[PDB]
Amino acid sequence: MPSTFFNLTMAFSLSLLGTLMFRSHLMSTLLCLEGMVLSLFIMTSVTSLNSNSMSSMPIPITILVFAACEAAVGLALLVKVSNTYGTDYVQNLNLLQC
Amino acid sequence: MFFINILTLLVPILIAMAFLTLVERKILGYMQLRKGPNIVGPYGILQPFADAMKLFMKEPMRPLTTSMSLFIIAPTLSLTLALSLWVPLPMPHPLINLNLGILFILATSSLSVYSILWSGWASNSKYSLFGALRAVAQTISYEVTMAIILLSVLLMNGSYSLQTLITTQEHMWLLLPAWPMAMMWFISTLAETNRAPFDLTEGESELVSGFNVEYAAGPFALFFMAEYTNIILMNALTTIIFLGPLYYINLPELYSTNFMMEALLLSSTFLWIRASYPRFRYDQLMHLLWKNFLPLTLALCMWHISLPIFTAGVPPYM
Amino acid sequence: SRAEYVVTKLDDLINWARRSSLWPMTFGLACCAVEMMHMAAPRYDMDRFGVVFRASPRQADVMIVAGTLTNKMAPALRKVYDQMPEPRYVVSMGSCANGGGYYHYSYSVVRGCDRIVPVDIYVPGCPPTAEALLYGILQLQRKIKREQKLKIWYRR
Amino acid sequence: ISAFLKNAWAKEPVLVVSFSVWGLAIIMPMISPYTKYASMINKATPYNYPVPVRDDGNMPDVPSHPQDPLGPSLDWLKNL
Amino acid sequence: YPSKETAHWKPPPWNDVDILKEKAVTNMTLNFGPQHPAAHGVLRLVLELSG
Amino acid sequence: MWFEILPGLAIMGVCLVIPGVSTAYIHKFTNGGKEKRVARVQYQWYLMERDRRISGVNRYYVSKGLEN
Amino acid sequence: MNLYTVIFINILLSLTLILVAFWLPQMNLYSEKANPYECGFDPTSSARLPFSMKFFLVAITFLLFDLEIALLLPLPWAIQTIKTSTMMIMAFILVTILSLGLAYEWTQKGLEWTE
Amino acid sequence: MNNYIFVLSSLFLVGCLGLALKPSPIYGGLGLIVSGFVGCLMVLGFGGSFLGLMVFLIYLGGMLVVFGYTTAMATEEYPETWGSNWLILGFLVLGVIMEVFLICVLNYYDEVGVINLDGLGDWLMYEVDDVGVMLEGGIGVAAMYSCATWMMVVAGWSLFAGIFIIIEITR
Amino acid sequence: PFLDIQKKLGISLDRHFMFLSAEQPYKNAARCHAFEKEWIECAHGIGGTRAKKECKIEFDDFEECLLRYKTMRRMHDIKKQREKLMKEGKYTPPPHHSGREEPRP
Ligand SMILES: C/C=C(\C)[C@H](O)[C@H](C)/C=C(C)/C=C\C/C(C)=C/Cc1[nH]c(OC)c(OC)c(=O)c1C
Ligand code: SF4
Repeated sequence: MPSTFFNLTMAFSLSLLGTLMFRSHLMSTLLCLEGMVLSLFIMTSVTSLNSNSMSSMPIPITILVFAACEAAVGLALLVKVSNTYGTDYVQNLNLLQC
Repeated sequence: MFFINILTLLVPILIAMAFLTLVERKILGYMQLRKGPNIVGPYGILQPFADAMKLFMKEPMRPLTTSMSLFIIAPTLSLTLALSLWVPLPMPHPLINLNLGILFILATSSLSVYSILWSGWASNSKYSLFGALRAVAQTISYEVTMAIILLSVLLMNGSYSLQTLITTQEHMWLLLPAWPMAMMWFISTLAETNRAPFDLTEGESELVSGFNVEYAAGPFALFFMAEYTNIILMNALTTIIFLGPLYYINLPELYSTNFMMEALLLSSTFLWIRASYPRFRYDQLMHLLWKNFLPLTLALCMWHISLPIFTAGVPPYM
Repeated sequence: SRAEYVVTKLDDLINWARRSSLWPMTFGLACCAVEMMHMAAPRYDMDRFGVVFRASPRQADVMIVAGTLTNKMAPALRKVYDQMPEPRYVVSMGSCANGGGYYHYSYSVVRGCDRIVPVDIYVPGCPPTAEALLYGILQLQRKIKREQKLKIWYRR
Repeated sequence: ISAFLKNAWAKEPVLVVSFSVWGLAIIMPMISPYTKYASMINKATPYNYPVPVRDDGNMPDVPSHPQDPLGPSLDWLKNL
Repeated sequence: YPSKETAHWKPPPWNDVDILKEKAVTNMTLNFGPQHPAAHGVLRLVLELSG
Repeated sequence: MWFEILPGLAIMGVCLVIPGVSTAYIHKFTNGGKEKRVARVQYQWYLMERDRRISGVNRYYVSKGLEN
Repeated sequence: MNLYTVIFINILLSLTLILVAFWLPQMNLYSEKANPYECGFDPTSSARLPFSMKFFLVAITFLLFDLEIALLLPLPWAIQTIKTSTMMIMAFILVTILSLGLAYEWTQKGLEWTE
Repeated sequence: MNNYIFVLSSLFLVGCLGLALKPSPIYGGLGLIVSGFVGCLMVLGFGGSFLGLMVFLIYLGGMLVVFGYTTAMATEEYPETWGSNWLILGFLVLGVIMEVFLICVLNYYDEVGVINLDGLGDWLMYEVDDVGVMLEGGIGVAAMYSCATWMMVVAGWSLFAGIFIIIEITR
Repeated sequence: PFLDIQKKLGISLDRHFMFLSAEQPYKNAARCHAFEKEWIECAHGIGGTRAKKECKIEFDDFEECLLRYKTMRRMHDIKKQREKLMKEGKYTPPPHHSGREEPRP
């Protein structure tokens, strides 16, 4: 349990490192966000099953709900980005500095 | 002895697949005013073995544009899931007694999609990708209705365990309470498995054998037998859920026999349906299965939530 | 008993498999394909013999050149024959494909599919009766039945 | 509007069934008398131990034994 | 304040709508070829696809 | 004719009947004249672990009675 | 471990089968048979290019409806509670809300495809 | 089978690491799927079936849409696998090695308290109720319909309003 | 909270499943129920700065129940000494820990 919680926190940190350190595409960033969601889910679920706190077990479903809504609007923004520029790259989004 | 049990569950299912191929060809023949295979065996009871052997002697195709990893791994996954789906099936006593069998089935099938969807991408070509995207659309169409149908049906059973449906159906079938859910479940099992009229991924006249155009040998054979195994699985599910056979604790082989009868009937019905109708369009499928099936599905879910209460028919938790 | 006899019977088995299940291609160019359809039709049913079509050339064991082969359609034929995975066989069907046919002396016709694909069996007619194409298919079966491959491998 | 529903039962009868069944699901719980026995049956199920109680000496209505007259007679669940 | 780096910087538009090289319409192309069983015999039928 | 389909259907049916009767009889053979126990909740698992530790042999399916 | 065993057995069946399919037959490889099909002729471009999807809004709302399934699915356990009125009202509200969203999308032509 | 959970956690770490290296969204979605599978398996190992099954289902249905999108938008001629970049391959190997060295390090500076290689599998479940019924995960989630009905309404509003948000962003 | 609208109206939208000893769906105790109850009943009326040092024993017992670090240390020490002794040949494990006991019921 402490082992797997350490590992899950390191996994969160890896996915956070990922979504911070960008590459060309944006879809990969959204996937890193989904991975952070998933690690947080598993942490919450394991704490709830360990402590036998069945009152908090409605929390991870809420996490999944709101994370999926987040993914939805991100993907809609991606649709708009492609309709504008055509190729998903995050380097073409460099005209607000001026 | 568990391994002998694995044998008695796995090898007869494969012979059943192999002879379902024969039955398909012959039934479609006689509906088409012809006799199917009657040459290679007495009445053609060796054509499946011939097809398998010939497919495993052909040279496999490793193209140049392909992604070989996903290419080889997708049929593996396909058959593995098709063959793990038979695991919790109570016929009547299952091999693996799970408490959430239907969720296992649902997740396993939603993962079975990825065989098509990665083989199509890995096989770098056009019709391949068309088949993949059509699979995406198909799953988008059917998954919601499958889940909410199954929820509404088990909302009078009381659990996700498959074995409790046998006691839920000790004196009746769930077809008379839920024939509409049964209709929609049947047609969603028809949209699942990529079976006509909802084929739309190996649609030989629209696409030139989508998601298999670059597969030749035993890989293609694996996809084939995965499809023809999922057919029997879904018929087994329909007849465990709605067409509940007789348990009779002293006579369990009676349950197994009536299960066999009903599963054969429903599989022959799949073949019948292939022979009778033309193909849908993969946007018309969306329009159908969102604008006709999902309204009625949600309405009947409301109904089946109300019904345990205003009838005092709340089932038991074990 | 003997390794050579065992090899002979094994080869008989593999030939039986490839012979009782040879999957042609939906590749028909001209009138002769109509008689191919008629062979697929009830009277002379092909699936009776384990001969059902497949649209992709990679899920196919044989191609039947049922029509006239032109200079514009020959690269496609050869691409398709190439893409077919070995073991593979060819049936030239009709005078227009055996030889040049009724269009032998024209500017846009290849005077036989012999020049582009290697043919195993020739079926004559304009058109060949589906009865006759069926005879030729069973003759190709008989040809596969006497392949003697593993025999010669043992004798290498 | 009767004519409108007459038209909709021919064209688009799937949504008519849907709205009908929705309203029926909402209205029928209000109607039945059996609607109230559901909570009572869910309550009757003893998933957890009925923990005994100390005899203060002022517990008349509480029974001294399982099969005494007092307590909730579950015979309404029988012959419902 | 004109830096070396902000020298090429141009002032934005007044309606917040920049003029762009509108991306080329790179439709996908497909040979609905002769071997295709729906091609009634021999029919190349190059066709462009936006999906 | 249509009765020439019944052979394949018969093989198919004999093959679909075996996975059930086979599982039932294997269960009865290993566990011993008894259906294989379902343990859906921890209470049933407790009962089975108990019956294991009662036996004298680590097998939950000996069913010691009123000889004790 | 029974289930792990069944799945490993199926896995190894599939892999042994692929091994046989690859190392049993004969091979005659060359570039003209290993290149993509495209019906006799050659492709005019790559297949790793944009395929415009015209049902993306339908995909996203499928995701949200999947979450709705995830919320509806605890009902078999929610029914053995003592209340049986709060759950009724709340499930009614959830399903009705989902139907309202479906109706708005339908009327606004979100279920139609982007021609 | 005592190192089961540690192996599952390490596999999940590797899945999320290969995710964070960001190949094309195809292999990223493959990583999400494998990692959700592993997550389900450990949630079961800790005594939870429903939550794992639902992670699996949700993430599968999501990566389906990700495939449908990335074929349209996040596609290139050469999708850049993990092996495509020597640098990415090097950082992946280095990340595995670095986490292994880190585990072997923190198993030294603290005998136990963060990680226990010695006693592994001995601390997982923490006071199970050896006699019980109506105790699984699913009762706690079904409390969304009773005793936690604000989570249900707030989630439902998120979904409902998300539909409108989708339509408006896309219009 | 910031705007105590719940306390204003007496409702509990979220302030009744704030911790472990709080109304599990059927009356199944979460682990450390007693410890958390005792910590909370000490830290009532008091706020913060005074509870953090007048209710420290009870929080420390709770922290040991939930995270459970000192028992790990204790068992790890016992195991390490046992392995050392068994390697030296000093300890001889009994039947009721090698896998051969008389089961009690
Ligand atoms: C279960 C069995 C199946 C699905 C088989 O695929 C079917 C029964 C067999 C067929 C279709 C046979 C031959 C293939 C072919 C591509 C012919 C060329 C052709 N095709 C035409 O129309 C379709 C024509 O129209 C006037 C033609 O002139 C020409 C020249
Ligand atoms: S040989 Fe005769 S029937 Fe055949 S394609 Fe030529 S003209 Fe037509």
